[PDB]
Amino acid sequence: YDIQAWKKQCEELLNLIFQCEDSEPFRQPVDLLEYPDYRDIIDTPMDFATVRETLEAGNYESPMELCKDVRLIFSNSKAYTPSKRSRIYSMSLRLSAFFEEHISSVLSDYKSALRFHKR
Ligand SMILES: O=C(NC1CC1)c1ccc2c(c1)OCO2
Repeated sequence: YDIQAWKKQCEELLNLIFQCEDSEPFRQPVDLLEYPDYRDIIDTPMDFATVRETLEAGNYESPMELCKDVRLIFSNSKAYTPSKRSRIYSMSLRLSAFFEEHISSVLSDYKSALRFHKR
């Protein structure tokens, strides 16, 4: 029932994501010189360095907020892809599956701890 445990759990998950070769296109903000029309399609850019920095600054209150930003990385890749078979989008799908598999217990434990706190 530790209400704070999610933070280190998220730091360790981000470390795993950075070791995954599938995270390469998402480790830093999308380069507008490489993808000139990016901001014509994507309203809110997001990347894993920004997520890690927000967490380390103490600017996430819960793992649900971190999860929303990580999911935005994947939805941006889906919205920008010219094809469902594209390399970067295909990497986003595998990384998404890996993230979802690992974040599930973080979310469940945090929500359970918070319900216990408010019992
Ligand atoms: O989201 C994309 N790029 C940013 C992560 C760096 C992205 C997705 C699919 C593509 C693509 C780019 O180029 C050809 O197919």
